[PDB]
Amino acid sequence: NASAPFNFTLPPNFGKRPTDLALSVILVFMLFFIMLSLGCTMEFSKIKAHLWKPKGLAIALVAQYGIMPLTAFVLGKVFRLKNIEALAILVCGCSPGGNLSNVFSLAMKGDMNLSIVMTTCSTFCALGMMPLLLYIYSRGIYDGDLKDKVPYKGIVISLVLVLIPCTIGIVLKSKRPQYMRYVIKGGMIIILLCSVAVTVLSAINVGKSIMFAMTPLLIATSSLMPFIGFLLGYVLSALFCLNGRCRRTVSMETGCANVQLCSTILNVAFPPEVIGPLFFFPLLYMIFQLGEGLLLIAIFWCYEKF
Amino acid sequence: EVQLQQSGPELVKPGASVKMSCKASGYTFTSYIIHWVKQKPGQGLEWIGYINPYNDGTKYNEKFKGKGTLTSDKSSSTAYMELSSLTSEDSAVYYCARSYYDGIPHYFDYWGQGTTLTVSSAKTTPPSVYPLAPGCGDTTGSSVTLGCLVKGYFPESVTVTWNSGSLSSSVHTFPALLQSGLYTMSSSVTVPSSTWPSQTVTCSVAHPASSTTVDKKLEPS
Amino acid sequence: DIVMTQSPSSLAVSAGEKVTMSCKSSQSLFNSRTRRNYLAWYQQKPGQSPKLLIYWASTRESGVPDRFTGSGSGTDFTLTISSVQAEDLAVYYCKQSYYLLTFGAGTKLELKRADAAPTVSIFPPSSEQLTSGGASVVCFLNNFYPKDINVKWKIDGSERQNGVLNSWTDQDSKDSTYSMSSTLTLTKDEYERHNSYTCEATHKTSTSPIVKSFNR
Repeated sequence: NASAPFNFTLPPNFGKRPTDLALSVILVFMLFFIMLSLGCTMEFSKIKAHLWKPKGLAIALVAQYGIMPLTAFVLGKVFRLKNIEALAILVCGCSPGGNLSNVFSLAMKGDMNLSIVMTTCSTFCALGMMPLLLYIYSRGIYDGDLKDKVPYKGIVISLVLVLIPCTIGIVLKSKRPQYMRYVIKGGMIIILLCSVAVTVLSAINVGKSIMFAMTPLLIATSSLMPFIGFLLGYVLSALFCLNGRCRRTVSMETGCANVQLCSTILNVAFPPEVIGPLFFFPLLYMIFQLGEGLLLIAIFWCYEKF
Repeated sequence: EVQLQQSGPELVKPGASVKMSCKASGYTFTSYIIHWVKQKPGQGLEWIGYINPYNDGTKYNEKFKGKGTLTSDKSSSTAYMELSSLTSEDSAVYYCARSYYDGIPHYFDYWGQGTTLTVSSAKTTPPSVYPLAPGCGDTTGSSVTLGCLVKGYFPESVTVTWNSGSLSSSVHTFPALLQSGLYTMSSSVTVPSSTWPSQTVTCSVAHPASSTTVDKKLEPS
Repeated sequence: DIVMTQSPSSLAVSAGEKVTMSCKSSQSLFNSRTRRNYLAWYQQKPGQSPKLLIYWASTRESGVPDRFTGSGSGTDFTLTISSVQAEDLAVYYCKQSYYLLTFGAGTKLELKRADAAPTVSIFPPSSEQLTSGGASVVCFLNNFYPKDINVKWKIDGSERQNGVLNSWTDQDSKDSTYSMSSTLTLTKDEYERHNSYTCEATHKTSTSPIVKSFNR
């Protein structure tokens, strides 16, 4: 069909919509509140204990940056994907773990201090050494340098906005732990309005509902990526003979990945008109990995009942 | 459809900086990249590099690192190419081409009309046409050839015609190639020997680049 | 890097003949992830910008005639015209874009003819030209088909071949044959002491070369 750009187009106002800015700022505030509530239920003792024993940190790093980009490259090679799709899936695989991974860790409730130290060290290591692995694994795709286009200020900004609420919660619990129920109720209400806000988003913010015309095989690989990540994390944890507490948290931290940086790099590298439904692909990937997370939540609770 | 518009012919001194303009307004200018191809006369195509107007990303060929410089203007939908380092052999024809770019440029579907660049000392000079005439003891024959050689003209704008000759029949316009900075061309016309004395033949040269249209008639020795 | 090599680089065919050019590239420029076989065939008529014909080495651009077919994989590629006509005479490059954008040497298409009948001509410099400060003797060869032709200048049985310039015509559409010219330039006070000025041209139409002498 020769080489033509997709008919998918974005509204001119979408670049600086006040509604989009309001959604971004309320999402940032929401992440701040949920991170504060999440770091409330941790203490520095286990943080220091897990930092002194970096075996879990080492296994998480070797799973996230050693095999995950390799399996992303292999999956792109075997499914005969296009250059843009292969680059997108490779960047998604190379991404470090996100904060929603820590939210699912709270849902599973296993070794939260290890989870937070894992995610902060993963983000730091990503910042340090993601462009080199991206250049190594992107031979034949995007001959451009791309080193100066991966976000750097965004990474440190996210790291600070994650660390500060956690430290605030830890120091609040350590020094004066008498206002627990109020902040937990605030967590419940922030979660409720988060459900309301995500419903509002999915209703009146997506637009151009043509994601179903997206290629089924890229849907299949976006489906398989979180599942294979979860399975690889679980087995790699199992064969290194640690305690049973860390299995689920390390496996599901390895499986989950961030998608904001992938969207930013795809948007800055290519025009919106060139990219078709792959622009909405990160949203689909995040939604489906959340679905897998909920499925494993249900499986874990069903197992623990029996 | 869309067409690629070039700046036009350019004449430049050996030491200077020349900028080429390529314009295309038939589509979304940011959706495609613009390449530049250098073609020496009769030496085939040669790649230079491409620019991506969306992010102003440029890639250069190995030899064009020193002189290659590509800039783009989203507002004007134009791509600019600058050399800033010129030599006598640098003169060639440059094309700007459009190619779709996902991760690798696919193919140059559309091309511009081309830009001809000449590097020399300029200093336009008028030609000095000189007639050609045999008769140095040769027996000649049934038919003989004639011509009018020209010397010392700088610009390519030159045209020779034979109003009193054989017209479009048995006429060959030999192209000129540079030598010593002033290239020369030649023309040939065939006239039967029997009818040659009966009517005279005159060669007229047209030089639109200057105000010289000198005409002269060849005389046998 | 990748270098593109074309074997024929020059051929002459009639209306019914097929050309079947081939350029072997350097290595297997086939993408395993996407079975596209990156390659593009361009046609450049004289005095015109190149025009795309085949992309992916298998798919022809819309608007081209059905006679242009391109088939190939790995390193070997071939473009066939079959029923070639008079407007298909151009230069083709089979550009590749697998790793770096490199163009081929190019092939030239001509029209066949039975034989050639070259005609020689010797022209002494004009009398007024000597007074200008130099001397210039010019000879041109007309109506010869083969391109491979050599001309040499003999002076008193000696060969110099210094300061000689050759110009070829562009195979006018009137006839398949084309002409060539040779020029010799020298300054004044350096023309009359030796005379001679013997011109010889070697052509494939006859084993014995044709030679023309000059006097005074």
